[PDB]
Amino acid sequence: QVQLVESGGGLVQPGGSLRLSCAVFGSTLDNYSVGWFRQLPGKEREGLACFSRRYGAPYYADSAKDRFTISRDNAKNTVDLQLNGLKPEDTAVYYCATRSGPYCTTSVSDFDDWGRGTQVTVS
Amino acid sequence: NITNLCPFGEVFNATRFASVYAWNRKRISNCVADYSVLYNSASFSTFKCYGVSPTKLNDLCFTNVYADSFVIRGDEVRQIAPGQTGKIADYNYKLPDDFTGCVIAWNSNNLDSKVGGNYNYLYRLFRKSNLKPFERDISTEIYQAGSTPCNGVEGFNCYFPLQSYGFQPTNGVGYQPYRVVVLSFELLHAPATVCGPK
Ligand SMILES: *[C@@H]1O[C@H](CO)[C@@H](O)[C@H](O)[C@H]1NC(C)=O
Repeated sequence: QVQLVESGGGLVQPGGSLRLSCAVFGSTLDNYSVGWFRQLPGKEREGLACFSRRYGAPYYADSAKDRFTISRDNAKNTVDLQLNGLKPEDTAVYYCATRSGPYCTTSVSDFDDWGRGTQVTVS
Repeated sequence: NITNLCPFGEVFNATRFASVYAWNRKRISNCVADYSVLYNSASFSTFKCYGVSPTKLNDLCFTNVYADSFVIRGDEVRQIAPGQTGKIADYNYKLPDDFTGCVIAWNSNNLDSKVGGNYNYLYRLFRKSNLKPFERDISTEIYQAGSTPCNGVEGFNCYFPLQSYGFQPTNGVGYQPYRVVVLSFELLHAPATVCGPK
């Protein structure tokens, strides 16, 4: 039932910022946590950041230091990932994922619902 | 069934531990945990539970267990509890008011302090706002303490936000390193995966 939609991907120029949003449809509970992952060409998925909806709490992985922000827009009701200084090396599939309860992690195997992923390509 | 022995050794006997601002978390699941054996596996200076009695843990089943670990100074262990305030609870690691779990700590002077000072363990000293519960902030943006904007450069009133503990062996115990492990016991409407021996 739960379906996840990523919004904001595609073709971007180096230097600008990227805003991806994650929209969650059909959740059976409101107490869940939203993770953002990327998958670079020829590598494993890696977690960037997670947001605990109950505690309103961002959780950053070591890899997301100083460029990524994760937040919630209570108007759009999305969990948003902002990447600030786009480089070509940022080119990847970005996914959002959910898990039940308020405990964030940035580990792939702790999440059970995924979006389809969205291609971000930096010019 | 679940049949693996919960891997507490992985977290309790890690030879390196995180700086508190960069606290680690491991989800534990799908395993059998013996919390009495754990308690008598070493000598903890602190073993304090919230929302559960320590004497019952082996009778309960949880959906998941999470283990957050890090090093702080002795005097700050009191800050790892719901409802506390101070530099650690405010800027580095914050428990929620509804926390359910155990806080476990022990004095790690023999391991974590170095003659003329271990400077590798850090804490966040300056921040524009207090953490939300279980927030993990690893940024290193220069903090503006005065009227003058920092432009990302250490300067007068512009401070690198992390300070090194510098643990030395001859410190008073207040100012000796403690290892900490916080075990959160989660219950969701879903099949239990972490049980006691019975
Ligand atoms: C590792 O931790 C376990 C408890 O989790 C303890 O029994 C064991 O003795 C520890 N390490 C050593 C040095 O054996």
